[PDB]
Amino acid sequence: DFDREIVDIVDYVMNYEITSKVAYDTAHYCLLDTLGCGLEALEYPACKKLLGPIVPGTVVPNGARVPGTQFQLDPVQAAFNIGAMIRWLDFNDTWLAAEWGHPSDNLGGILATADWLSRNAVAAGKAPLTMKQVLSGMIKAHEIQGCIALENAFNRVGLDHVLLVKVASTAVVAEMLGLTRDEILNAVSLAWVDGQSLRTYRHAPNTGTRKSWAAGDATSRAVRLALMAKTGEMGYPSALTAKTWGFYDVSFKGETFRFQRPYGSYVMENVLFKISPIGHARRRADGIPKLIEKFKINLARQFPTRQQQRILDVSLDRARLEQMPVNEYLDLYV
Amino acid sequence: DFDREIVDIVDYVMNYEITSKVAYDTAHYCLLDTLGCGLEALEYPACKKLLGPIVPGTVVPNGARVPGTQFQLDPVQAAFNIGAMIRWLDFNDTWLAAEWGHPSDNLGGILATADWLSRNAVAAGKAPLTMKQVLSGMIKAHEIQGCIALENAFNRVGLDHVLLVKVASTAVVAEMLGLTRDEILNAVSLAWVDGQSLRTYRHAPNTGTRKSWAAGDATSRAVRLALMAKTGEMGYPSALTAKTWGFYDVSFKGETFRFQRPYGSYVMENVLFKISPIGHARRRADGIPKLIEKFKINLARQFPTRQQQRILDVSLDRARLEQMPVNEYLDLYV
Repeated sequence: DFDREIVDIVDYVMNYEITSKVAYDTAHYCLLDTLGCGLEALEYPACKKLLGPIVPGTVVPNGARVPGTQFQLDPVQAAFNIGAMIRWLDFNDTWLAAEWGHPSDNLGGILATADWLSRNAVAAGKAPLTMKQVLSGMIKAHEIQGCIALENAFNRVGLDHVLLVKVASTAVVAEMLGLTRDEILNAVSLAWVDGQSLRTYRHAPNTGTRKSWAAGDATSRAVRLALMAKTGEMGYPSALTAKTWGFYDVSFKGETFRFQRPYGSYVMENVLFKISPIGHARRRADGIPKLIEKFKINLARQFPTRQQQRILDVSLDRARLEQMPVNEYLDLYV
Repeated sequence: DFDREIVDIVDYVMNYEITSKVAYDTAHYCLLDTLGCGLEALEYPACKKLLGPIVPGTVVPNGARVPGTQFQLDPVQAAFNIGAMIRWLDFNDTWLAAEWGHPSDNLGGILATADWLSRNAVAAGKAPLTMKQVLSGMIKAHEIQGCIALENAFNRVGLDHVLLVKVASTAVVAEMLGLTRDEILNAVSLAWVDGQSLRTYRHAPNTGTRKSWAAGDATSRAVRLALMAKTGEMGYPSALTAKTWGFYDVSFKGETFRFQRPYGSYVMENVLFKISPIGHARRRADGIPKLIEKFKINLARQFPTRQQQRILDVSLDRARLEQMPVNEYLDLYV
């Protein structure tokens, strides 16, 4: 029988209905903030060298698109591309708690894997996904990462925070890919037994550019593992609480993850934005207009007028964007 | 300046010349033993559900072949396919020390990456790689994994042994791809800062089928990380010995990795074979004939007589095999 920590995630992602206008309206702005941050990274040859397929010239049927390019890749290599771009310059949204992290990093996994399912449905004459289903996964992915991060500090045990990106992404993407309770339970358990990056690359005298791509490697890892679950691959029920071998004993010094509050809409409502306080939740009437210009400036830097216009027409209206099929939106960014 | 542990690997892999007839002659038999183990796994739907490309229908120019199929993939996905097959049934070669492991698991990384570089060269009118270069990488990969495993037990710290597969493969592959001292040094350091799988899946009450594929995920991870290095990706010099953040402090309880002897031909010479002692190094006149039948039985179970024959004609002669171009051999297995 599965660790009750894993069950609480699985049930939240499967069954919870977000009813907060405030959470969706903020999800909307977090999407287009993050996307522009990615566009701005493309200016930088350190980022770009890490992008594309593994082997140039690969052809992937109905494969997931990378914005600002004409690449189309498998949902796993598409997720790392998007993840690494959006986090590269350290300008994306933020959540400071016991653990410090960037919940927008999960977009890579969610969005690459949502474009791919949409292009496949459309080719099979079925109904694609909508951009509303992506805010919805983004809200849920902020929640799971952010709530565990409130009281549980993984830096005091030597590990990088991107661990919580692995977990959050695997949970919402498995869903998502349309798996069974049992299968999603297996997928999340597989995340916990995985290996977890150190944070050596974040500190003097080893500070280095894996600080920029570590999160993108996690969200991509999430998608690889979710698709393994899709096959029927088994899970590991006592992955956290197992004596000697489980995660608590090996990596968290025998202590338990302690979660103060139940999962809801709490993180996306109160997230911080780097839009130069203004980027705070209470000052959103000052900060939202500053965000739109940042998004406006960044479109200008990869796209010409007409394109930057026709993207801005759909995007700056919450309805309209919500209703739009994800394959059709992401096309706008080629 | 790099941790001396990492330098000693890089230099061994770059510069060391194997002069031990006994090491090459054993390498020869370890290759075809391991390959036949992989062929036998294909009987088993648990294995096969994990194989193929991520997205059926992908086309990879000059892509690395998976024996017993017609698949041709990118060298990352090809390495996991081969790895997972050869280790699946727990019948491949073995090395028992302070740490227990299967050095043949590195064939996946070395071989998928060697078929790819060959195809490749041959498309560009250049000269391909030879089956002798693969025994030679196999010898060196047994050495690095096996020597660290002599005195350093990663199970008393909660981690899976496949850690040493990550490391060994990254090192020989990076060399095989033709990178510089500095670049292999960066690649290997990237392996150490990576995250390391637990061994929860190996023990009651969580024993499960990740016991079969954990190694194949490592050798594939090795190839992904070497090709990063290829881009110019930086390394992390004090990855082991860094205070607070390095590996020793976080994962090995402040203690140092202690390697008793210098790297040479020692592991492949003394490796154990599951050829039902007979599988010992001293009893090789009893065990070698038993090995050839095991190899013979396994060819019969995926290939018809003529093909079985024409594979057996090249393979059972050490010269003839040595001299044969790796793309051409592996074609024999389609």
